[PDB]
Amino acid sequence: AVAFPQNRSCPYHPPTAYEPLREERPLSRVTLWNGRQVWFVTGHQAARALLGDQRLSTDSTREDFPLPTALLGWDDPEHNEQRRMLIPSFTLRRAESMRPRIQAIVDRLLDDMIAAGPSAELVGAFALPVPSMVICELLGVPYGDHEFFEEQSRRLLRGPAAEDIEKAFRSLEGYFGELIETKRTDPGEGVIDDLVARQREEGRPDDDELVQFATVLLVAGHETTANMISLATYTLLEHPARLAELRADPGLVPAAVEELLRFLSIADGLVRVAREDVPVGDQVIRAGEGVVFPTSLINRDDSVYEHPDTLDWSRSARHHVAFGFGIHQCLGQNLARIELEIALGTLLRRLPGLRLAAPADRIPFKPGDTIQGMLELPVTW
Ligand code: HEM
Repeated sequence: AVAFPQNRSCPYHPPTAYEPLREERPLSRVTLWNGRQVWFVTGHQAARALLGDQRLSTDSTREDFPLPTALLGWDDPEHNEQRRMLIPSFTLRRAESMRPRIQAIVDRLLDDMIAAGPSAELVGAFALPVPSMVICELLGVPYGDHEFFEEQSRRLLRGPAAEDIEKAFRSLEGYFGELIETKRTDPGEGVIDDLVARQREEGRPDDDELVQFATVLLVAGHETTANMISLATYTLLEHPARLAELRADPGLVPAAVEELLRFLSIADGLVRVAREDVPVGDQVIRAGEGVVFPTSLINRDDSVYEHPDTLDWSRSARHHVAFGFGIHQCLGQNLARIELEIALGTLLRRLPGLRLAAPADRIPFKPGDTIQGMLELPVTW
């Protein structure tokens, strides 16, 4: 009987206690804090089929939803209508168009970090601000508000008190309300403009719903990307031969981003409840049963990935579930991939001497029940 969720022992490996469940495919079981048993999807093929099944729910308002302690929560057709409105802002072409803006953001934060001193706390100096500044550009927040937006987005993650997190949420919701007005009578480019055009053309996203979309995109897009920058950098520094390959051939960085997404799987333990019976081979997930998708184990299914517990830039990470799959699959994945390519590739290019400025086991990382990644990352160069 294995308790879920558990803390990682090593920032870049799945929790040690899950290792015996990896052989039990496609479905195993884990126990939540209150003794409730839930299904634990260990099979890659099964995880992909299940994450496409409308009989699983993300609606945390259901009495039967598993407590391990808007888009998400929404079942279709509401959910489908929300996604339809946002998908066009998140195409591959729209991500590729953002490259020069992302490069400028990354370059400015590295210039400032290098100027300030010979060492840095990389999470606060780089990993945290890159994605909130990209989301700033994505939403079309005007230049003069960039500092305000970065400051409030940081407060929403770093707090420290629950009061700071709440005041930041209210400040951003209030700001998004004002900006929708500003952009109606002074249209620019970005997701808010895209959704203002949709509202005039279709009446579809009302102002309250547009504000919720902006808040969701920031929350979905900020910490995940920041933790991938921080944990990827720590993982690379702890694998000198793998890091050396990327320094030698910058052309490897896009494939390395996929392999790091697979190997790190920071959005770990996706949760669903079955609304109706769902069969998986000769097993049946009954209506009301919890279903947990341990991203990190699914991405290490050795039926799909040879030597799955090793970092390998040459062994295909294609079809990984780091961005989820099916109904709720990450809307930002095209944008996230380019942010990571530019952030990690530019860091590696500019700072070839980059190294940890503390022993690896004194560097704090997130506990098991949240998005995985580094809290701090002291580096020198
Ligand atoms: C490396 C960075 C990221 C990772 C690892 C990641 C991972 C994920 C995962 C696993 C989900 C599905 C959750 C589930 O099925 O329960 C998801 C959903 C989502 N992501 Fe991402 N994400 C990243 C970056 C972004 C960015 C940059 C944005 C927006 C700018 C974004 C917006 C979203 C949205 C809006 C959803 C919900 C889609 C829906 O519910 O229909 N994410 N993300």
